[PDB]
Amino acid sequence: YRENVPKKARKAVRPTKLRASLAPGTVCILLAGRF
RNA sequence: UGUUUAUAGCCCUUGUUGUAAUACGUCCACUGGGGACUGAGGACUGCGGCUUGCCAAGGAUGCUGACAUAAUGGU
Repeated sequence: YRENVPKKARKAVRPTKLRASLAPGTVCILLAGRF
């Protein structure tokens, strides 16, 4: 009807900062899921 | 029992190593994580930052899932 246009959001996507101990080539236990 | 570093050492003062360290107090417009609750508003204006644009700068978005033959919300 009136078509309220949403306001401009100032949320930009930035790369996730993974844990320092999760380097590739690490042996990691799986906590959830089927495995 | 009595004495004065000797076959243990201790206390006091000064020098030195010294601009010693540390604790405590205070400050950082220094910094790295963990947790919880909230997302009001609804074109654009504004104040700013980085450089027409971009931005954490006048209030949340994005990416996915699963599930509807149930979960949620009730009564």
